Amino acid sequence: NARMDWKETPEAHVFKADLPGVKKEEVKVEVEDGNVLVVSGERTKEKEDKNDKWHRVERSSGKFVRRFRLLEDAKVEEVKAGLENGVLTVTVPKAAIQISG
Amino acid sequence: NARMDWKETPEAHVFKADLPGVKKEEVKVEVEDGNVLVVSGERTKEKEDKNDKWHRVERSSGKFVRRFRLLEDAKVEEVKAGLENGVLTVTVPKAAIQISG
Amino acid sequence: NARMDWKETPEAHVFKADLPGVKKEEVKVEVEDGNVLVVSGERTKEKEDKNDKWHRVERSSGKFVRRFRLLEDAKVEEVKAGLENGVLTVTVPKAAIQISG
Amino acid sequence: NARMDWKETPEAHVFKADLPGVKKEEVKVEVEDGNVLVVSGERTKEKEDKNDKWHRVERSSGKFVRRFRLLEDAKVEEVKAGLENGVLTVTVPKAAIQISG
Amino acid sequence: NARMDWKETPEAHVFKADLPGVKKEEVKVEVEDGNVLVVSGERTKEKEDKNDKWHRVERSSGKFVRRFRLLEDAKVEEVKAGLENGVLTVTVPKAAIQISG
Amino acid sequence: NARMDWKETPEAHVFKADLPGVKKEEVKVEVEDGNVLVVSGERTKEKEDKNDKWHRVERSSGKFVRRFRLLEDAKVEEVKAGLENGVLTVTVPKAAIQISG
Amino acid sequence: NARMDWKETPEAHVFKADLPGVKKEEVKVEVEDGNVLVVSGERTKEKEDKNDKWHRVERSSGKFVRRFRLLEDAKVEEVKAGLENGVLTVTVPKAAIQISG
Amino acid sequence: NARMDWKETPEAHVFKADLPGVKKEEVKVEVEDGNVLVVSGERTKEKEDKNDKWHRVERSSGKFVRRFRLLEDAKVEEVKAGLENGVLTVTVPKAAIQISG
Amino acid sequence: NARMDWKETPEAHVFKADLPGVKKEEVKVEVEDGNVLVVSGERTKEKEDKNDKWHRVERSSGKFVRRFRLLEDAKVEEVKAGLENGVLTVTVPKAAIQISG
Amino acid sequence: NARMDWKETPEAHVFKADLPGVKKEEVKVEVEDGNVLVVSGERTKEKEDKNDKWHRVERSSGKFVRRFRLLEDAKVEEVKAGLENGVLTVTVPKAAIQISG
Amino acid sequence: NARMDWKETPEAHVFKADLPGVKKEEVKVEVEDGNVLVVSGERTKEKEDKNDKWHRVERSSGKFVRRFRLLEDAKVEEVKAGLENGVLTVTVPKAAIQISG
Amino acid sequence: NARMDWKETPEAHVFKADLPGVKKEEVKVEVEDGNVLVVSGERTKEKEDKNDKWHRVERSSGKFVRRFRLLEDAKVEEVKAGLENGVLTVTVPKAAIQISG
Repeated sequence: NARMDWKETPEAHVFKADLPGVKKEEVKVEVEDGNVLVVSGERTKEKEDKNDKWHRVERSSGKFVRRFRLLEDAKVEEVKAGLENGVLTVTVPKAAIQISG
Repeated sequence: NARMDWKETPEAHVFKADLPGVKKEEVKVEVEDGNVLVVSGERTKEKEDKNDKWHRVERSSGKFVRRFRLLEDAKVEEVKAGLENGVLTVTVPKAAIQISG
Repeated sequence: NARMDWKETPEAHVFKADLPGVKKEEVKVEVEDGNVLVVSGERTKEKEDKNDKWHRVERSSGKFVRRFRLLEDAKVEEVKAGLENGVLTVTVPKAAIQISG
Repeated sequence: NARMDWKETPEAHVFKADLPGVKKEEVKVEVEDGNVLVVSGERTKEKEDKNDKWHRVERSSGKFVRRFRLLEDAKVEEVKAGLENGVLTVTVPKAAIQISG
Repeated sequence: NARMDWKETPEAHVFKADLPGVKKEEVKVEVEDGNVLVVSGERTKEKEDKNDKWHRVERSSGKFVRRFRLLEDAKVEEVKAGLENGVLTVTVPKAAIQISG
Repeated sequence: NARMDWKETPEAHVFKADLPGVKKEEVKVEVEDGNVLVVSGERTKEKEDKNDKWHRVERSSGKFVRRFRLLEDAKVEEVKAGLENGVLTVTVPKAAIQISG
Repeated sequence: NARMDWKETPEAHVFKADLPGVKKEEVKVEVEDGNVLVVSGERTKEKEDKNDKWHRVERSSGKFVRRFRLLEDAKVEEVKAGLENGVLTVTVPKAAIQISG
Repeated sequence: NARMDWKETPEAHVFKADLPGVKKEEVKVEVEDGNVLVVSGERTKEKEDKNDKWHRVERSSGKFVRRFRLLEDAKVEEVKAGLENGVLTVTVPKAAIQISG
Repeated sequence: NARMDWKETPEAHVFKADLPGVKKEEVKVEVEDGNVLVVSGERTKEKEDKNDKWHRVERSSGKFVRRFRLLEDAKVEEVKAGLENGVLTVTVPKAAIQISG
Repeated sequence: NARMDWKETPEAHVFKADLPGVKKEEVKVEVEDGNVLVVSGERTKEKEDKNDKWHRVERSSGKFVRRFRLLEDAKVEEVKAGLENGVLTVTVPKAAIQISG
Repeated sequence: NARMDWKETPEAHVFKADLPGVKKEEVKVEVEDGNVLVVSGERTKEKEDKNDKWHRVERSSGKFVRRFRLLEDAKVEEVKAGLENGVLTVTVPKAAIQISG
Repeated sequence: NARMDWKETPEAHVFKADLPGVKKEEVKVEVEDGNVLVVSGERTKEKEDKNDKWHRVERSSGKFVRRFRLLEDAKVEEVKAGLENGVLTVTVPKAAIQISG
């Protein structure tokens, strides 16, 4: 329910999470024990027409929690998190031989 | 792989598609052969530079194609397509036995 | 799991269902969404008392549900349903070449 | 073709067999070597309209023989066997510690 | 024993069947219930030298029957069928949304 | 995959190959390294135009290669090769104990 | 959760059960229908520091019941059961040819 | 196979091991290479005499070895080891974000 | 190494064992605990030409022991055992319902 | 399945076959096509009477066929075949580098 | 294509790589980010007789890259690498609890 | 497992074998039974001392044996064997149809 990427540019650690149709009130980005990024949530039920006929349902998301061990304790007040076009983004600012023989 | 739901309302058949990270300029919504809904586009890979370092990669990228066969009598000229929060929505407007023994 | 046969006569489509041990008060035969035959009911489990002792149990019990899509032009008001000897029967009334080259 | 249950109430041994659509002339309940209940048979071909179109056929029963070893020699004249609603029923009348160490 | 292709050019439906070493007296192309093409047959035994030694035998064809549901009732007198170079050929003559959001 | 049989007559070793839809201009019959029969060619794919529509495709196309090792003493200069009705034929001309106890 | 051994010395039947970290108030040794030894129980939750961090947990025991059919009705008042070093012990006191042809 | 848990308290890392039927004289607790906890010993097989008869054998016997890597800064001289009720315990003393974007 | 059959004629229990190339000094038929027939042995090494070339070896027999529980204690002095044509033979002399309901 | 060994002596190629329970009148030893040793026969099934009762059946019965290709120069007229103790024997009479670097 | 061993003697880290038939101009030993040994290469095509007949080819090596994380930053000028008898060798010079209870 | 190639030149059959880390004193090249090339030897394991520590082991050691059947007419007395760079080389000196239809 949350395929994620983790990239380390020289300037910061950038995490991406595919969370299509999720609202910020349903996602949570926290930091634990100084160096553990935590991403969790649960896409709400679509308050769509009760009585509709469901021909096919592939999109089936649920609760989930993910954790990553940062290489260095993060300055929590500098961590940025944005949700856009179904993608959550968490940015964490960082501080030849010769053969013969 | 674009996940899609197919629901039916009294007024129309509604299709949903998870397309996180896709801008409306990368998605195409059409009707082929007169009655085949075709949802396609590309989830562009952010190749970037070699200065970067990847610690985890789970998100997919590339081309996606989805086809549904609409009714021979569907408001093909009235199909709407909306894209918000990584979710695409296509609206296709529509034209007790008593046991013996 | 209720086993069902689907045969077609010049006059109607006939459905058969093995429902051993089911009284007609436990079976329901309907037509949903205008053209979907729905056969459902329950094969009640004879729980009994603890004085009893079971040496073998192979027979199933519980709920069963079966759906067939009838023709958009079927005598929906003329569907009959009979139950005898553990078999349910539903009657849905209906509205050479030469080689060479 | 003959899922069966065997229950032992204090009063007798009760066997059940799902034989939907079977006629008594097609089933046989015998007793062998004093303590062996034997159930066998074969559902006859439905002498239904020769020429019918078979859309779907799940109900496919054939010949079969089953045997159970009774705990005590049975009084064959007291054994009752009835067929109803596709279910064959054969009734056979019968005659803390302390831890420490 | 009869790998087949089905192509629909604007002018007609063209079926191909690999029937190597088969003679027209062994193949049959019929039409059933107005819209069902039927191809069947059985390659005859090669009346070759009785007593020959069979080192290796891969070519092992047998009886077979195939059916296709035509999109429209075919005019049986217009259906052409030819056998040549092991290939049977049956020809059947026929008669952008702008994304909001 | 070209299916081939290998039979032996008092006069010669006979090879058969199913090559439906192959013209004699697309098949090659040779003898390599002095004693290796090589049957090869191509089953050309009828690509055609985009106006067409494919409903079924089971027939293969492309290159095929088959090799058999003949006898060090075989009429290599007398090998014949015939092609008819999708079947290729290659003719390679050829140069009781009583139990005791 | 209760690997057990059953040894029959001439003097008695000896059963062993690995029940590490289990307290007698959590294990039960009973005798049913005269000749059926029954061993059951459930290791209690370690009332250890609520809040501890669990790095690795392999020891994961739960509820269980085991039964053995004694060769002879046991004198229940003579059955001894002791728990020591994680091992439950239940003691039940008991009362050539020539070839040629 | 000795099952072990690894928990961490504010004061120390605690290890547990199921060792039913093992006397403290058969268990060894050490620290190798300066920081590797090594728990090993043997669960002696009670071979006995041939007068005996085995009806069931599920309990294992033989040698067991377990290794955990402690911290380069752990009270290696303050490690305690207790054994009671078939369970070994080793005590190794120790030295939200906003979404928007 | 000893495929065996066990037949019970009214007169006796007859066991057969395929022991090709085995000599009586290599087979053993015993009786244990009054009612347990025991067949064991081991085909000796063929004292054939040391230095021979072994192209193919399928016949590969070894040690084996088999036991059967007789229905009645056998009179050991009456048990006959003969070896002939690779077959060991051990002979042990012995002493409808109505449906309706 | 008749198990056979194939050994070679300076004087001849020797074949062995396990044929327990087979009389020399049921075995046939021949040489087909001039150089193919053919060992065949039948291990007759002792059907017997219905008075009998089978408790175990592991021995096979029926036809067996074995073929070995002898040398184009083998004493085909001098092949012997012996049968004893369930084993068939067929005797087919026969017509250091120094590492540089 | 490069099975490797890594041994740590007190004096240094010794890596071995089976690179049969490889020339030093085809192998590369580098050091990255201070503590990462890297071994890569590709055995060249044997400039042997173009036209030769290949009966059997098992030796099939290709491109490859391997990396190991050294325990300590290596002094690159002290790293020795020799190729001999198909084996690459890379040498990297380095700088009881009493049970209570 | 010694990987070997078998190529044929107009002058001889050439065999190659990957034998990294094997000195010519550990390899043996012979011709058994008059026409069987036998390449064998041992890849000695460098057991060493306990002061050492192994972090990775992928290279194999032990005995290896390879056999190829040469021609009944091969220069058995002219076979050469060279060993260089972990590769062993053994040199064994050697003594269009028009399609009708």
